[PDB]
Amino acid sequence: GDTAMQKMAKSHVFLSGMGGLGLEIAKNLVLAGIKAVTIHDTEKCQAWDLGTNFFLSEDDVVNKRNRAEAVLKHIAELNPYVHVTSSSVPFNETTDLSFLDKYQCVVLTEMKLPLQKKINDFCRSQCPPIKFISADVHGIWSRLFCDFGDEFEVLDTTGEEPKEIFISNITQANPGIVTCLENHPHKLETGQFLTFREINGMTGLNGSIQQITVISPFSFSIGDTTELEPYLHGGIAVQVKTPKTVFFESLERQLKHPKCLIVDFSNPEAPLEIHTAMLALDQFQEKYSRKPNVGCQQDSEELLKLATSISETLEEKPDVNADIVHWLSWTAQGFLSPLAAAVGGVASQEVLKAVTGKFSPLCQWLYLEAADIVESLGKPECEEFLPRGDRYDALRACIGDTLCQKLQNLNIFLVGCGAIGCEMLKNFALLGVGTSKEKGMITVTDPDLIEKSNLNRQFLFRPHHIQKPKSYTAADATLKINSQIKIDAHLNKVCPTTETIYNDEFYTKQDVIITALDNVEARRYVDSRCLANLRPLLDSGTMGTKGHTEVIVPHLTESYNSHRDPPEEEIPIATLKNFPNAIEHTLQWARDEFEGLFKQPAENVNQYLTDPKFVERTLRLAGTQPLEVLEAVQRSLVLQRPQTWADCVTWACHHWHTQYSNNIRQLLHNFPPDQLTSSGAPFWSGPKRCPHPLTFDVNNPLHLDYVMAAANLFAQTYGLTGSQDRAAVATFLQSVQVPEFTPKSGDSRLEELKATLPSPDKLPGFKMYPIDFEKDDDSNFHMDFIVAASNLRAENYDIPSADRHKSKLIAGKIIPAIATTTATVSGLVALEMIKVTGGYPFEAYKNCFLNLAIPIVVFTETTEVRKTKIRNGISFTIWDRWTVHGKEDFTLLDFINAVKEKYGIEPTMVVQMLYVPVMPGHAKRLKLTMHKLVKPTTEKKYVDLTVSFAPDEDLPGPPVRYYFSHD
Amino acid sequence: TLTVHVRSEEWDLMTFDANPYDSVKKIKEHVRSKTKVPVQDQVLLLGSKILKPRRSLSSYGIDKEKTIHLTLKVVELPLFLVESGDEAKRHLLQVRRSSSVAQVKAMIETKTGIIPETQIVTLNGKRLEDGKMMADYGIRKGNLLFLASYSIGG
Repeated sequence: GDTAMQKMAKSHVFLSGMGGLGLEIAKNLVLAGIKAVTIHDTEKCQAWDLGTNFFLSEDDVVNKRNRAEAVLKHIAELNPYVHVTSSSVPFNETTDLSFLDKYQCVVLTEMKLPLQKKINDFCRSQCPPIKFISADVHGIWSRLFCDFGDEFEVLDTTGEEPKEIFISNITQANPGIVTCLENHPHKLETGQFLTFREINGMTGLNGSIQQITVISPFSFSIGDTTELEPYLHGGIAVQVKTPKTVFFESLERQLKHPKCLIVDFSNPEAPLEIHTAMLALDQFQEKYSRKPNVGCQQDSEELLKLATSISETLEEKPDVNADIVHWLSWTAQGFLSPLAAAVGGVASQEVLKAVTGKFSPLCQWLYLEAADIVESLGKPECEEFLPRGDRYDALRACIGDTLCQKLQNLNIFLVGCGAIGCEMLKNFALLGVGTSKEKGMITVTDPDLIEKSNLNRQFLFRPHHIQKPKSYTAADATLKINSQIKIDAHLNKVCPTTETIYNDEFYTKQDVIITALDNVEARRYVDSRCLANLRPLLDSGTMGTKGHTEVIVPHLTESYNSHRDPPEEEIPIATLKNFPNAIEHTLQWARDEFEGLFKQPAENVNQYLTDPKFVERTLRLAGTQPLEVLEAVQRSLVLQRPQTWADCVTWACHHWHTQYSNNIRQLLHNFPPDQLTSSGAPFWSGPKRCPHPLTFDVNNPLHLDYVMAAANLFAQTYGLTGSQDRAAVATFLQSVQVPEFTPKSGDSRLEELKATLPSPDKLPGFKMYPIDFEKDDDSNFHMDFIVAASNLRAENYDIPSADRHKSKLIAGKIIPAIATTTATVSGLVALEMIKVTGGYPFEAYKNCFLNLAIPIVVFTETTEVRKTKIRNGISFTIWDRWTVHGKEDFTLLDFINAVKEKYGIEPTMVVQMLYVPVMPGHAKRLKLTMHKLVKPTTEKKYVDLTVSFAPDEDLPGPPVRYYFSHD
Repeated sequence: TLTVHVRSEEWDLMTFDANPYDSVKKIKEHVRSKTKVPVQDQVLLLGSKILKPRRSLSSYGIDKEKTIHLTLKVVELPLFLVESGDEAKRHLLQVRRSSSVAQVKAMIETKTGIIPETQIVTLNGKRLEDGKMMADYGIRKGNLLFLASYSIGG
């Protein structure tokens, strides 16, 4: 066969009409790697086009160049491996359509419906059929159409690589049960097809394709195996990809009976109503050779008449929606660049689906809208939406000058200059965000640099930019889109260390915050920061075809931290411990080890010293494994406690020998390499790999790298210093001697452990310091440990090594961004951003989870605020924070009383543990003065503390901020 | 602002404040406070035209009227719903209008193996949330419930 990428490399595309929409499509397609993209337009540039088109320039409008031919050079630069060809050939009923035969797909924008029909008829007639996609954006309303032909074959629906399964046994019968390895389960559907290869016994099944039915989980019936010989061992099955045929109808047939996907199920009949209106607009242009003028009652009425007439011609009758028609007549002359970017992304992906068959296509129509952006304006004045001659006239005709002015003065904080961030900046510039010199300021920050990429290459970044900061480069590139835009580019990462740089003042000055991140931790840190300063947050994510948008407004919605996360799929326990097959296994095992060595032991010991009841809690927990925790504590306390960095180094050398030689050798003693399983098949077969233990070498850098990282980290856990001297560790390692290994064939002690364990009083001022993992900071050694630990484990199981950069990406499970999804997500996030700057109600804001592979777009209203109340108290949102002003001389009792006196609820305890009733000397803690009780050590004006009220158990409360001085 | 009048064969005339932009559902909620209570009974009509609940008064061409009037009328508790998976994996579940939201999430847990506490579903474009009833959300036969997983990248 030929791959989806190979198919794009052989395929040519024809795009007509180069407004904002035609460009957005061309951009994404050329970045994707289409062999040839033939741009075509007939009109010459105009000052209005500067608002919609991000490559056009003031110079081009004066010279009256053809829209396409002015932007061809800037588009071709995007992807130099693609042949972009311009065309000015006039398009009429006269013009022959024979020149379109060469193109595999044809995309039409800004074209009459009659001419579009004629082309559609020609495209679907040809053999093989030429695929047809029509997209237009008039005002805040859009239309998208797909007609790939009467029959279209989708070669790959899931878009995933075919699965491989390992067979434990096949019964000889008709329905002969086939059961997979107990270790390796299969997720198969009752209709799927498998091809079996390298089976023992049933030699006939090696070249056969059988349908399988899963009547019982983890088993299936392939067919009649009674004739065939009996199965012994082995048997790998490969999923067979089966094409899915979807049928299409011509444009003329679909207008009369449209088949639209529903974006928002709240308004299920909304797409058909839009179809009626959009089709009326086309008739209005045909009858009067112009678009409806804004605020003209005659035009708005005539359109409603047409829409009323069309509603009769439609199959299901629908009832016309007057609100939609009215808004269409007003905005018909305008162009909303973010909606265009969103429609552009989707439309683009459909083209790829047509030349590749990589996903199931759109079924005919898709109507997207920004009605939520205008509905909240009520019934506004028509004078607002009149053109003033500037570049933003197109936007003004959609949202009115009032909201345009709010955007111009905005102060946005863009966290992350990745693919989403770069698109966001282009969407900002067309919208005119932060273009007013007096007030507006966009602040964008990203700490990373640019990479060669070559594939999945970004449109702002170019080759000569390689190894130059992302944010700086984008900012400089963005100004070329809109000169008036004001951007403050920074290289600082948004994390606790920079909280001084991005202080509470900064967040309060910023009117909106937008996140373009790839890790959840940073999302939570930004969400928390925005909650304290009571500012909104706009999050987005891209995972291949899938994307998501979450809008968080102050006091109207919940936060990102509230929204909880499901556990990711777990690599089978035991497969990670003893049978790794891939670098993904060793990398994950190292992270499992890191927490099991440098974090969890330290917390267990610190918990033993702090809690006198720790001993009871652990006895109660998980019988038969309290012994394991207890012995692990006594080991860290006594046996393995290092008093010197050399003791840390010896512990690293002894640990390296146990994980990569002794533990291996005992597994081999249990499961020797010659050993065979039931059915006389080798045990180290297929997914299982025979390891070979390693021998420590000072000269080998992997061996040294492990010791050097482990010891410096081990020292941190106990508070010791580290030296970081390789030669010193090397020479010393020769001197140390390691205990010999002996493999093994295979509660009175638990009482002994209770006695042996040193009582906490006996160990004074001893504390251990858990380490939390941070990939970013390479001077930590945190990542250095992981890379070594994985690559060394790979050596043992004959798995290929993993570089630093490769391993980092594998650990992040980061997916390369795709231009279709990012452009879509970024347009939607931009649209919501308009609603926020307007201060719109909760109802207007709508989140969105989309997947272009299906395709399905889901619009949902945002999650409402959830107020939490304690018995006989007032309810408090997440956004609320309680503030207490004190005197310089105060007590915790005088505070607790003051809490009940203001709000009507009194705290049982207070955390920063500062005071518990159960704690001994609770009357001492309650008499303590406030400056002695809490020591900021910076004589801070205020201190933030937690509060809890118990009606059974204690229940949290909203954060409390106390001011030492009333002032 | 507006005043809306409701004529009923077996019930008293109802007059209350209203807004043209507000939905017919909002009018039915306004009716509930003044008389009869709940909207499930209500099936509003004007002349010969049926009035859909989601559509606004302005969607039916109401304009330049200080006050408007409508003729209210009264007309399968267990229904079939199909629950869409994270990756093109539909399921069949039976629900009733009088079902607690947690009960329905528990059905998803058996079907998908996803704990109901952390389940994320969207029904008729409204996030499916705890402490609610299916009737409150508004459910009709043939509706679809969508399961979603959050995406990270870019």
